[PDB]
Amino acid sequence: SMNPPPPETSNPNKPKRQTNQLQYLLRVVLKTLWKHQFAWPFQQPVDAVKLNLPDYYKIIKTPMDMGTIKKRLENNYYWNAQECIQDFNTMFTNCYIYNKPGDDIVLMAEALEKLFLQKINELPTEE
Ligand SMILES: CCn1cnc2c1c(=O)[nH]c(=O)n2Cc1ccc(CNS(=O)(=O)c2ccc3c(c2)CCCC(=O)N3)cc1
Repeated sequence: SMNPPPPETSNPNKPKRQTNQLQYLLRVVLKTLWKHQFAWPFQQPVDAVKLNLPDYYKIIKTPMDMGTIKKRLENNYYWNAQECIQDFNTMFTNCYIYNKPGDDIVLMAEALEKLFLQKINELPTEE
């Protein structure tokens, strides 16, 4: 019935950083996924109410979406690339867990994940 509050994108008690890797994650990785024709279901938190996705937040207790990731990067929320990569992987995994294998939304996530891995293969060394 109700949706939970979306994930935080900034916190005044969590230290903030910019790194060249995090800049690549925003400017190259996130933007490359975001343009994809299959990105739109992943661009905002799941509205379980409007999507009619039964039990979404009964099953998924660590929701994540690319809009949240984008805003985290914009706000210097991540300390390191591993934290950001983990959020992408949580987003994909949530899709694989909630939906049935082979579902069209799963095909979309798999296409985005393949592309994500292409792009992170080229993550620069830290400056
Ligand atoms: C990712 C969060 N999220 C947002 N909407 C979500 C979810 C979720 O987890 N589960 C869901 O069923 N939902 C609803 C939902 C949202 C969207 C869709 C997919 N609609 S489509 O793009 O026109 C489409 C149609 C045919 C098709 C594909 C994609 C896959 C590739 C080509 C292919 O062979 N078949 C199907 C279900």
